[PDB]
Formats: sequence, C-alpha cells, structure tokens
Amino acid sequence: MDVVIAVGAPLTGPNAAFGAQIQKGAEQAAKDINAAGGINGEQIKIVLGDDVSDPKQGISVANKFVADGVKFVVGHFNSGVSIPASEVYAENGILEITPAATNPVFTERGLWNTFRTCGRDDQQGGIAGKYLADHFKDAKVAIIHDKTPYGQGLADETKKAANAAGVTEVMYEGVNVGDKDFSALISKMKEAGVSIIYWGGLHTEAGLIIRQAADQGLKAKLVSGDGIVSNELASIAGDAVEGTLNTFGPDPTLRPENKELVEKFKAAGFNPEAYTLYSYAAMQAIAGAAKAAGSVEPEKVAEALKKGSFPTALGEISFDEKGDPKLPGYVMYEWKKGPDGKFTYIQQ
Ligand code: PRO
Repeated sequence: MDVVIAVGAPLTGPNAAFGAQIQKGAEQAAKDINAAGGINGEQIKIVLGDDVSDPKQGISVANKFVADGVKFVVGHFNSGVSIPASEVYAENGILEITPAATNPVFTERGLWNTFRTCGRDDQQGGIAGKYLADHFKDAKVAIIHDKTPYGQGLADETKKAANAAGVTEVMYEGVNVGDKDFSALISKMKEAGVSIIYWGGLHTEAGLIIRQAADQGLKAKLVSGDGIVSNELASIAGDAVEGTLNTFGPDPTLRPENKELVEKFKAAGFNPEAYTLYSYAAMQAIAGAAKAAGSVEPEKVAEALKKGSFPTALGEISFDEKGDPKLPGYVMYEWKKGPDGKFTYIQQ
C-alpha cells in the first residue's frame, strides 16, 4: 500500500516562490526514493495542499489531508500556519516535519509529531543580535516586524540578544502583512537617523521597504532572517537590494554531495534555492527513520527519528527529544551579484 505523504505549503499567495521550493524538493525526493524501491518496499504517493500562507486555509488543508489518509506532512512554510495545523495532525496520527517553520513554539508544546529540518528563532535571534552589536555597535537601529508569530518572534529574539550585547534600538514597530505603503514609517526612521533596519518577516514587505527607502532617501541597510531567501526579494527590491544582510543556514546547494542533484533540478527547469533541499531532506528523514523503525506507522517513525542518524541533502541529520534537528547553525549572508549576474544571498 502506498505511503501517502503530503506537501502542505503556500503554493499560491505572497509566498508562492517558497511554496514551489518546498513542493519541488519534496516531489523530487519522493521520485528518487521510489526509484530506489520506496520506503520499506512501498511507493510514496504525494498529495498537495495550498495554505496560501493563511492559517485559516492551512486548517482546511490539514482536514483534507486527514480525509485523504495522509500519514506524513512535509510542511508548512509559515509558523502561523504550521502551529495550528500541527495540532490537527497530532490528534489524527500524522507526523509533521517542517522544512521552514522556525518559531520555537512549534516544537515546545510536547506534541509527539512535530519535527523540523530547519533551525529555530531563539537560535537565529541570538546570532543576529550578536552580529548587530559586533558590526553596528554605534548604529541607530530600527527593529520592525510583520506582527506574525514568525516575524515578531524573530524580531523579539534579536532585540533581546542585541540589547544584551549593548545595542539599544531607537525604534520598535509592527506593520501588517499586506500593507504596501511604508512612506510614513520610512520618514519616521529618517527623522530618527536610522541607519540599520532589522526586519522580522518575509521577503514581500522586506522588498517593499528596501525599494521605498532608497527612493525616499533613507540611507539604511536592511538586515533580516531566513524569511527573505528568494530571488523574488531582488525582483521586488531592484538593485537597491545590494548590501542587504540576512541569517540562514549554510547553503545546501553548495554542498559537494549535492552537485548532481542541483544539476538535475535545473535540467527540469527549476532553480533549487533555499528551502528546496530542506524539503528534500525532510522526505529523506522520513524514509531513513521508517527504515530504522521497520515500520511506516507515524508514531513509530517519530520514535525512530529521535533515536538515530540519517543521511540527507543537508548532511547527516539527527533530532533532539523536542524534534529539532542537530545541524549546522545560522550564518550571515550578504546580497550581491552571483556568478549568474543576479542579486542573491552569499555567505559572508
Ligand atoms: O516560520 C516561519 O514562518 C518562517 C518562514 C521562513 C523561515 N521561517
């Protein structure tokens, strides 16, 4: 009997590019695992659900997944979607491994079923806060967030670390996802002499802020996190994106063992950036743990994940008792023109 595995992701809406990363990564992993004989002899069947980065629609997706006999979910992208969806999964025998949801709460509720292949924002905020102090000790910093669990959570963790290392921000403000006119906020930052904008949120608003700041004459560098890692940031921001900084794990597309896999994606017409290989790795973790458990029962795979080590596109993976992965930590990237002439994030 096929093992039914769902991709729950923002396949449409503002984060569609991230949805594609997650979908393409999981689909390719399923194809590769199937060609190798499947999971414990059984083929993987992929089902898709589009959450539109909307917690309400994410809950409808989770219901559809339960009805369809889903056993494992790779997803979701947004913490605000993943946290509520994970309770549906937890109460209905489904293991959820997110490749991108970073808010600490996701693995801090004592749920048997929650795992990640990505980091978490107390870690990320610690790294970013220290960076702010190490490199911009005397800067006037504005901390701005998007009022979501991810965005404000990250901004708050960073504020805490930055404050402890001696940086006191001159502004702390929230904006709404979907707001597009940042003239007033930018003017306020200019008045306050801001030279660094720390952004807790995703690429859409970051891109709008970067573009508008340059147009309005605010000389400030934007520093953000693992929510801005998409070419779409550059498409919105334009050349003003240059010099933007952000935290993210080591770029898995640069790992030598992934050379052939990255070439395969491109031969299929997809640039497998950012979370693509985190999603691929989530699939591999499920397959590895089922192999170790001698079972595809989600509760048994969960136990196996917490015990063993498994080969993935991110490197050898293992998990703590909360379901967080033991992998390389966050590093700082800068936006510059890559070898292909496009602006992208390059590790400093
Ligand atoms: O948890 C979240 O919502 C964001 C999405 C990309 C990185 N973490």
